[PDB]
Amino acid sequence: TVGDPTTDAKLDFTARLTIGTDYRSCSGALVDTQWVLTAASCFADDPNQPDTVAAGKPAQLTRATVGRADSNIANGYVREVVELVPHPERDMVLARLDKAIPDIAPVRLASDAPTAGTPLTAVGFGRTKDEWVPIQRHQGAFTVTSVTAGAVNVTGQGGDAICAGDTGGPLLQDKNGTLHLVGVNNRSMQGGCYGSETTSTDAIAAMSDADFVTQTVNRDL
Amino acid sequence: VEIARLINLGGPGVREAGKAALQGTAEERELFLNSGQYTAQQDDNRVDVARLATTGGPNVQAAAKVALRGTPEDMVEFLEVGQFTARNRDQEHATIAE
Amino acid sequence: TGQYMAKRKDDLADVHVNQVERLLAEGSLIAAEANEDAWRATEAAATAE
Amino acid sequence: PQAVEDFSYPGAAKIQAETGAILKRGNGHMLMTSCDGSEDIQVMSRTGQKDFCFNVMAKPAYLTLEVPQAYGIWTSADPVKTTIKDTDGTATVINAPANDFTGYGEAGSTGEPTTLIELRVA
Repeated sequence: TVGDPTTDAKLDFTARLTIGTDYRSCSGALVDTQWVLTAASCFADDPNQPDTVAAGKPAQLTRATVGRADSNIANGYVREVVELVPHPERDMVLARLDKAIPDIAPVRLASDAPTAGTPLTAVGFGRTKDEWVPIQRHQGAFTVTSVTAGAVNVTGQGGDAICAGDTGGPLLQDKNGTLHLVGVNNRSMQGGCYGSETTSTDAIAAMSDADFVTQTVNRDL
Repeated sequence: VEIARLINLGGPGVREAGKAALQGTAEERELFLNSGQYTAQQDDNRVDVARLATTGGPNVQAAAKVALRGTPEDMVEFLEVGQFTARNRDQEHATIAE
Repeated sequence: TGQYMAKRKDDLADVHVNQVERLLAEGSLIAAEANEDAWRATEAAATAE
Repeated sequence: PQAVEDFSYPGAAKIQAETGAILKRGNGHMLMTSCDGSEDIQVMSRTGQKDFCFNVMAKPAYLTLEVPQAYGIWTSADPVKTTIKDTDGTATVINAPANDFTGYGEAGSTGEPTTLIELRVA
């Protein structure tokens, strides 16, 4: 995700997670004060085969920081992940935190898919065109090329490809000030990234699933 | 023969480069003689300055430090002359202090 | 470029000189005190005698 | 490919071909750069392209890069802790003070042709 830095309280529902000490790292976003939605592949031994990502405790100690747009300051909340609830079909997992963050609102979920030509935005903590690891999170701009079986295909507009560390990051579509989650980034061509080169800016994201979240977050009402 | 001569007299850099040249082709030997031996000598010079910067006395240390961040020409002048002046200064300091 | 490299070597030389001059100054003061003390010791000896 | 951060130095494959140095894993806050008025931590060796510089983005930071036949390091505005290894497999740690120059084996006290194993920012 290559674009302007943003620290505004419009995208403060985002999160960054680290698995182990230096094993794996990726992005995510809040769906509740207790729940963070990310990709299942982040917890896989083989990132291209998120089939063995079973429900239960994380294999390695996993921590997440929420709302910390700028990594050089203490602003934001730090929580531990205690349980994972994988999606039964696609690369998506819900992470349960030990404690809630009642101060930061979650992002609303989309009722349906975006169609081709629709202007989508994305935010994450992944690599930039000139930095391996950023200080601040950045926001890019993407357009929908097509919609497929439970996923949405997007491309960067004027460059700005999804790169690395963006896995689990939200795809957003706003209307009249209201932001809805339309999908979660999984894979990308990673063009225009620090340390690598390719022409294509294409990427694929899992389609947002309101029922999956509802029956997990409220599973114990 | 000329390459062999350089190996016996030169430092680690010159020796390694010359050694490789002898066991190579005629063209490689010519390249070493034409430019490679000069490159190798510069590397030997740079290391010697770096060593003085850490093992010598106060004045030798400082003088080597200045030469080390300069040009190859500065490092050579230091090794040939400048380090001797610097020693003399370290000796003067010790003598006066005593 | 060259005048700057030359300047650095002069600056370094001056630092050395300044430190040696500092010690000599201290040496001069020490000797001066030793001479004053010797004089006082002599006067004390003269008084004792 | 999956957009997952594995902490493997980006472009390391190209650097091996270009500078001769190789890089492995780090916490992502150290980048390899050019040495032209932007110097921060500078490494000198007698192999590859002679030298190269790294830029510190944040502290603490580290990167387990490998540089054969290393002999000198420059520090700037920060202490640098450096791990080097001898030819017999034995490793040692050298404390380099800020804004100064220190050496390794070859240009150090032992004269050994040591290798740079780990570069760590305080």
